[PDB]
Amino acid sequence: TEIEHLVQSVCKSYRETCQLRLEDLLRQRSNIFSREEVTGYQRKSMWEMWERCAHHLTEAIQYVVEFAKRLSGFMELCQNDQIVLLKAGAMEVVLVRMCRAYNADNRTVFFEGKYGGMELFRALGCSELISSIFDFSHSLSALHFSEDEIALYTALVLINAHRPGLQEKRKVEQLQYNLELAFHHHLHKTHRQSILAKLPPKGKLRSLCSQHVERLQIFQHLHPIVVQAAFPPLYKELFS
Ligand SMILES: O=C(O)c1ccc(-c2nn(C(=O)c3c(Cl)cccc3C(F)(F)F)c3ccccc23)cc1
Ligand SMILES: CC(C)CCC[C@](C)(O)[C@H]1CC[C@H]2[C@@H]3CC=C4C[C@@H](O)CC[C@]4(C)[C@H]3CC[C@@]21C
Repeated sequence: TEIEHLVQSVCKSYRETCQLRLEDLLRQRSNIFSREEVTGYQRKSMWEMWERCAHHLTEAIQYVVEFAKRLSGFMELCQNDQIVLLKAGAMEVVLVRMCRAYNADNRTVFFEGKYGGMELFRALGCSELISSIFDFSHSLSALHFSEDEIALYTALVLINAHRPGLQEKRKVEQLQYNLELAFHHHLHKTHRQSILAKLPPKGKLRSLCSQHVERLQIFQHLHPIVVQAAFPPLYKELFS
């Protein structure tokens, strides 16, 4: 029963920190940016679009930081390992969470109140990277992740004892094994083990995420935003 409590605890932590409600996102799908509104975004300076997207991305990260802080055992890890896992994993989770806000039928994402395609972001001059991010969401879309599946999967994205730099590797392994059992137990209970063979290769998410964060650090270097840090040790690593 300790595992069934873990399943419930992870799904609750996700429910409290998912940022956008799935029902709102599904019902808002017919609300799509017009030709004119899309041109309004394309005409904004790179630096204004950077400011908008940087702040949306930091805020999304902060919801993932909160999600992690409510996973059982995460806070009992030493602070160095908290940073290690979140630095490597929190943006991976944001990229996974994107698929809920992404409509595969027209290849649009929910952005500032409406759905728009990737050409909304033309002014940023990162079409290849942004296209990669949209492609990743598109492939995740085919799984039709339930809310509980995405809760358990993104927990496992964070709690990964293979991250370089961990000090108490055994403690992370214990949490990881419990979450893996929780995930696999729940998939069996719901007759959804078929998604296992369809999850993305682990190297794919890490590769895409490194390219994403790389571009973000280049913008941040040219045009630094600042936010009130949720997790200052983690913040002061990437922004300072
Ligand atoms: O509130 C905080 O404590 C906090 C808030 C955000 C992060 C965090 N930002 N980030 C970025 O890539 C980022 C973003 Cl999203 C926007 C602008 C600039 C950046 C950059 F400078 F780091 F490149 C991350 C990547 C991976 C993991 C955690 C984070 C960390 C901590
Ligand atoms: C600086 C550039 C790399 C900007 C990247 C452009 C993207 C890929 O075009 C970004 C811009 C804003 C991002 C979104 C900001 C916030 C959210 C809410 C979160 O719950 C899911 C991800 C989601 C929906 C993000 C998905 C990726 C987006 C939609």
